[PDB]
Amino acid sequence: VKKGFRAAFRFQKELERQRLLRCPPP
Amino acid sequence: IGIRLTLPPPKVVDRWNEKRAMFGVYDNIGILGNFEKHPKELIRGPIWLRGWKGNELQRCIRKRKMVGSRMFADDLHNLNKRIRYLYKHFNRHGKFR
Amino acid sequence: ARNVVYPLYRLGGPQLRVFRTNFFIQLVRPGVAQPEDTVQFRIPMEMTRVDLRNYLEGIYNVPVAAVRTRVQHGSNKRRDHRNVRIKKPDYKVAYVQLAHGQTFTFPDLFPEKDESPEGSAADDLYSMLEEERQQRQSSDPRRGGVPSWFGL
Amino acid sequence: KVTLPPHYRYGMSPPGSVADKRKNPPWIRRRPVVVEPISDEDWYLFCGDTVEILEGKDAGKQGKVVQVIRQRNWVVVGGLNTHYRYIGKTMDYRGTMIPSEAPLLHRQVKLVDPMDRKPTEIEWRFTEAGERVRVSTRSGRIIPKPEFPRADGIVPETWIDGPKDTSVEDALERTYVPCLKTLQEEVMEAMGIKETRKYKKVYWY
Amino acid sequence: LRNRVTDRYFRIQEVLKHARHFRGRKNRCYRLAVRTVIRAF
Amino acid sequence: GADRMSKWTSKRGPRSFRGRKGRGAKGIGFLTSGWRFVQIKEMVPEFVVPDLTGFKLKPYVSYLAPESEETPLTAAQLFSEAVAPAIEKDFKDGTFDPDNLEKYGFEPTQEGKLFQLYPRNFLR
Amino acid sequence: GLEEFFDDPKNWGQEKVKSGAAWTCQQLRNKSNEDLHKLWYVLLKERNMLLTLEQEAKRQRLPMPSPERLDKVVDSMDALDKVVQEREDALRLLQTGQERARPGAWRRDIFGRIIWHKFKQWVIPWHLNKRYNRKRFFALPYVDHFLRLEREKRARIKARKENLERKKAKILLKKFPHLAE
Amino acid sequence: KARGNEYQPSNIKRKNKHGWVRRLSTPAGVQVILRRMLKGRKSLSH
RNA sequence: CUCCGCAUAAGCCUGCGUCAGAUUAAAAUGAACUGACAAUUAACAGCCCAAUAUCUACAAUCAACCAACAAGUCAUUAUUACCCUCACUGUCAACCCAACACAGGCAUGCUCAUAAGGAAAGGUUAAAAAAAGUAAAAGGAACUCGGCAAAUCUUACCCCG
RNA sequence: GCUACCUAAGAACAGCUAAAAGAGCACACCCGUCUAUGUAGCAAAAUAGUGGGAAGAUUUAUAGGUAGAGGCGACAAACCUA
RNA sequence: GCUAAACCUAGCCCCAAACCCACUCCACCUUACUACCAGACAACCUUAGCCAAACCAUUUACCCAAAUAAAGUAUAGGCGAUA
Ligand SMILES: [K+]
Ligand SMILES: [K+]
Ligand SMILES: [K+]
Ligand SMILES: [K+]
Ligand SMILES: [K+]
Ligand SMILES: [Mg+2]
Ligand SMILES: [Mg+2]
Ligand SMILES: [Mg+2]
Ligand SMILES: [Mg+2]
Ligand SMILES: [Mg+2]
Ligand SMILES: [Mg+2]
Ligand SMILES: [Mg+2]
Ligand SMILES: [Mg+2]
Ligand SMILES: [Mg+2]
Ligand SMILES: [Mg+2]
Ligand SMILES: [Mg+2]
Ligand SMILES: [Mg+2]
Ligand SMILES: [Mg+2]
Ligand SMILES: [Mg+2]
Ligand SMILES: [Mg+2]
Ligand SMILES: [Mg+2]
Ligand SMILES: [Mg+2]
Ligand SMILES: [Mg+2]
Ligand SMILES: [Mg+2]
Ligand SMILES: [Mg+2]
Ligand SMILES: [Mg+2]
Repeated sequence: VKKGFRAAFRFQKELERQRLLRCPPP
Repeated sequence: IGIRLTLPPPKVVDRWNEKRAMFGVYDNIGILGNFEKHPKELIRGPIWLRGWKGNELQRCIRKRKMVGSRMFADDLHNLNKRIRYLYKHFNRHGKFR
Repeated sequence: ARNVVYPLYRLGGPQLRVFRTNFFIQLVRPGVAQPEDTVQFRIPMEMTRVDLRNYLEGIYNVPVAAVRTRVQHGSNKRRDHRNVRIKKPDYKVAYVQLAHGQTFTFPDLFPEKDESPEGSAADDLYSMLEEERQQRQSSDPRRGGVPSWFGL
Repeated sequence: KVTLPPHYRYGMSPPGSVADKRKNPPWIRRRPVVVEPISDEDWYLFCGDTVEILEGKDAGKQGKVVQVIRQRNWVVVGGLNTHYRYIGKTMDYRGTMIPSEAPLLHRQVKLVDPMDRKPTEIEWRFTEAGERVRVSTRSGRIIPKPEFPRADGIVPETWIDGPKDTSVEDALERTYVPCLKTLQEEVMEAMGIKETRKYKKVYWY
Repeated sequence: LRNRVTDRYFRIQEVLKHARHFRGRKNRCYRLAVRTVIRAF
Repeated sequence: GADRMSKWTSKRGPRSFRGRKGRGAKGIGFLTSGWRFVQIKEMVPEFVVPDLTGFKLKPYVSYLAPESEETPLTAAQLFSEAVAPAIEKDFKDGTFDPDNLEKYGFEPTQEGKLFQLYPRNFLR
Repeated sequence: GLEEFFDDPKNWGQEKVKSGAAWTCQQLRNKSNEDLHKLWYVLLKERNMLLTLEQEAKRQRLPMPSPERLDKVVDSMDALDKVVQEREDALRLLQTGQERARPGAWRRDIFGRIIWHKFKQWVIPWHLNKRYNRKRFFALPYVDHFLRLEREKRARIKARKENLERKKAKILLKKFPHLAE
Repeated sequence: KARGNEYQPSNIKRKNKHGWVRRLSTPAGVQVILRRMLKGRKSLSH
């Protein structure tokens, strides 16, 4: 495990965008 | 791969604990204390590093003459080898002469 | 005795005697066919056939005609999850033959009739399981998987 | 005997059981659970003792303590904080559903005063005879250690001596007379053995 | 103090997004795509 | 290709090795000329087994018994129980001297005894 | 006879066999040596019947009826051996004053480490023994460096052990901060 | 010819060449056992 | 088919015995892998000896003729001391050294062709090239650096040693 | 524990010819002449056939000895754990 | 959709402080871990070289009992390298 918070937070945002594309909301 | 999938636990820091609230106190013990004490005497750590600064070769040379008679045999042998390697690098290798 | 120092003997010295012996022997069932008079034991390594005779005659009042011993190797083949060999302890086997024509047959120490309990046993948890298991019935094929609980 | 790895995780099932072996094989290595250190003397919760649940699915309920696990500071109470699990299942039969209790930390329970059925805090003290006991802070009253059946299962009040069980009158009879002789010498005089030969001296080195 | 690159994933994705429409292994393997993305620009 | 991390035993080695190594059994004699073994009756441990007839004690003890505390026996505890009473009586009688210590039970030496205490020459 | 190696015929096949408690060391300090020498053989015969049953249960691939019986007898056999040895040790201190029944001495081995040498019984004095004089009880000066290296190895271990314990305690307050007191 | 079979086991030769008694026979063999004791070898000698 | 086989020594150390198996061999009966249980029993062999002095020219080879050199593996007496006796250990296997369940390496006795021990073909088709063999018209070294190889069963000479 | 040489005490060598043999034919056994095959193979030097020797300066099991500024060597600058 | 991916503990490092240092029984220098028999063998002795000198041949720093400073000074040295 690498220490840091900026990259993990930035990676969660890309996952959300990916999730929205796969399952777009009404 | 190579990046965590979850966020790490929050990094909670107490900016007003004893060590942070009282940092820097008694740094002017000499100016305001009639120079009875010197700020370097407030430094704690290795006895060969208190109030002193040098490069690795200077640090290694200083440690060997101050605590070298108390060092473990394996650690002392490695110290002597480190001093030999550093002596050659600093005095024989480099870009400038 | 084992794990003890033996007093050294010299010509004309006292007889060697052990008042409390820590030798512990276990009678075992033979794996292969043996004569009727023959009996089989598992004894410690330090024990001798001469001791087993005097040990049996004195403690158990059993006359023995002959005693034979062999050392059985324990496999050191088994390995653990760290690939380190596990040793099965080596043990000594003794074959004893009775003296006056007596015959010994290993008894059945686990009779099925005795093992079966005539007296009723009513474990609460087991009764709960058995009752419920019996009452519930398999799904009727004609029902087609429709929940049966509903009376409607 | 006992074979516990360095960081063995204690659980509801006892060590050495078939369930614990499957759960905790020799090879696994898990993060050690952190347990607040509590002196054996300070521990105040014992089996058979009523306790009130402060936090959980069913708070404010009082129940008897059936089991305690000191290694993890756990308290198990019957019929409270219980989930449901199918027991005795098979491939064809779904199984029987039963309520299974979940362990509670010593901070999620609170002892109750016998006089008033309310949660209270207790501090150890000593009586006149000197026997140590636990006393409630508010409305201080004695709270004796609830009697609990022994682990082995033997009930002294219902014991029947068998054919290989020595009697109380024969196991407490005193027959020893302090003397200056060893078992060897004292037994040879009773058995009747006589040995006139002497033991020649040896060298020790 | 030991420092390690924690965001190397984003550094290579800004190169591979320009190689998605390429053919072969130079559309997903950084080593190969970087040399063809640089030629495209 | 040898197993140097395995217990060395009489089962390993050539014929001369396997006959010279044992398993821990004490000897009961010596070898004479002709490889003839001579057994010594005094070297064989004799089992001193008592008569167990009419013996009250049994392998187990009933649970209906008190939980008496443990008081390990000490040398001082054994002196006061057995030796002290005889000394007190003679002290009151007025006839006590160190020379008679052997009469009280004291042993000046261990030689000339069948069961010596140090170095002990008997089995458990 | 050979009927004492097995349990009462009626008990064969039963899953439980009631048994009493194990002899305690204090209950045996009241019995005489002659009574303890008789009891040793009563427990010995009960131990052999339990070892014979334990082995036949494995042969038949079944569980032993009451395994605790064997544990109780073993505890009684050890307690009885503790009492007798206690009386002999106390009797040796009074007549001789020695704390050990077997002679010995503190000596340095060929490797330079302290060891307690237990003496053996011999027929000839030590200056005539061929095999005893080949053994060395003294270390030469080429051992001093290894003794220090082995001492420094133990110090490193003991230092990691002490620093680790301090760490656990410092990490044990982060989650339970009410332990400051 | 074909090589690789140089090891022809003999327990006598093995105990006489690298055995415990021969190690202690010389001061250099005692230092061998001391180095293996320092490193933590499970086997000090044959 | 029989390249052997049985046994001993050496080495190895439970390594195809029973039960069970989700493991395994090309093979979801077998098993050398896993778990449990069992097993090799001394008469063979190993493990020996009281002291001091003293004795010991004449091989072996069917050892008799005979003939040798390289000149050989076997022996006691005197005096003293010495009435208890069958312990301990090895004993299994399809096995060792070669990283392998390797066409290699491995002492001795018996068997000298077996009374023992084994199976070259997973099935099909029957192209090339390649490998190992058999037969071959007429000719018979014209091949080739060379009669290599194969077949056959042969003369003479030279150099070097 | 391979190999080179040595020490101690052992073992093996059919049959035929000549009967004298560091003699010949020729098994076991030792070696490895030529050819093909094999070349990450059965094999980190092998297989098949053909060959040299086979009562001697022979082959061989066991234990021991010589150790790197060295040893050993019927000198191939051989061999001393591929 | 598979194969996989992801984690936070185990403990470790550098200092400070403090000198350090065993045990149930039994076995263990002979073939260690081997109950039991006539012995007399005994320990000490300059490190060298790589390297640097652009080869090399004299020479070439290696804790040695107080941090600092005196001082890279006196001095040594194919009076070169360097010490
Ligand atoms: K430089
Ligand atoms: K094996
Ligand atoms: K091969
Ligand atoms: K056959
Ligand atoms: K140069
Ligand atoms: Mg035998
Ligand atoms: Mg014999
Ligand atoms: Mg056999
Ligand atoms: Mg086939
Ligand atoms: Mg085919
Ligand atoms: Mg073709
Ligand atoms: Mg033709
Ligand atoms: Mg031509
Ligand atoms: Mg021609
Ligand atoms: Mg032509
Ligand atoms: Mg030809
Ligand atoms: Mg010639
Ligand atoms: Mg060889
Ligand atoms: Mg010779
Ligand atoms: Mg011949
Ligand atoms: Mg010839
Ligand atoms: Mg010839
Ligand atoms: Mg030669
Ligand atoms: Mg030449
Ligand atoms: Mg040349
Ligand atoms: Mg130079």
